[PDB]
Amino acid sequence: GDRVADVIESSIGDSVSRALTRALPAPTGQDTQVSSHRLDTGKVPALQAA
Amino acid sequence: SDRVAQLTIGNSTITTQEAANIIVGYGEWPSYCSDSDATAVDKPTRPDVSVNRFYTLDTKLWEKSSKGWYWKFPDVLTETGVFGQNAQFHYLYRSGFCIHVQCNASKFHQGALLVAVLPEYVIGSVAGGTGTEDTHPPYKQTQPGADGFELQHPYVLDAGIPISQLTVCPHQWINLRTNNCATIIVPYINALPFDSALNHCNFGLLVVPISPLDYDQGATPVIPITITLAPMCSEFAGLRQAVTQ
Repeated sequence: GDRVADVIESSIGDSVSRALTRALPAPTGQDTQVSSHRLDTGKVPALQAA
Repeated sequence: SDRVAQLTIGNSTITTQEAANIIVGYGEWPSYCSDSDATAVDKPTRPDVSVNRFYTLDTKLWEKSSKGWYWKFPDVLTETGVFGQNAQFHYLYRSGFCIHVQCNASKFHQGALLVAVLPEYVIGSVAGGTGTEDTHPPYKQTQPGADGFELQHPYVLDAGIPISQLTVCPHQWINLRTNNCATIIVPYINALPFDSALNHCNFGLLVVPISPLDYDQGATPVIPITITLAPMCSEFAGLRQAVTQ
């Protein structure tokens, strides 16, 4: 019998594995979409952080 | 009518009054590459009117003992105008062609020309006469340029293949009794959507006199032959600096 709050609300025993990622079907290579020029500030996909 | 024609494309126009219809290579018109057949990812360029125009390359003399000549495409244009500039600056290339051959004489001249288009026309050598030597054609023979090159053995077309069967290829005759011009429209012929314009040659153009020129003394002895051609639906891709060859 559980009566104390720290045991009632406890998270001990969670046996399921939290998965951040999922598998998606990929029978062929990915397609390429049409693109055009872009001249704006604040949105930069070239710069990263390794 | 049918004997009269006018071809206009870009900023050029060709008129004729002794035509013999127009031959469409393999029953197909030149076209652009589709999205399901393209493989490169960058956006190709389509300069349109600045490259799709008639270019006149040079003039050859027809004599009683001439054997024939051949031209390689697009080697004839790799160094002419905006088309040549684009072909030098870019890695890839794709286009068709529209060929017009001019040759006129009088009603008292006779002779016949066979104008044909043979894809992948690889030129073979005489192999040193006896045939024990492993030779390869030199540069001036494989890639003569815009000046053309003369056949040495027209009966075999310098490849060991008989000229009597050259009519299986898209072709027209220039018979002085009937016509004075020929037109063949060639789509893009290749196993690749795009190919190099400098290393690879798609086809070759053959002009061989089957019936010898003959006229009576006193008539005009100088009968020239002229080649005019226009690229169609040109594309280019893979831009970098220019390369000479």
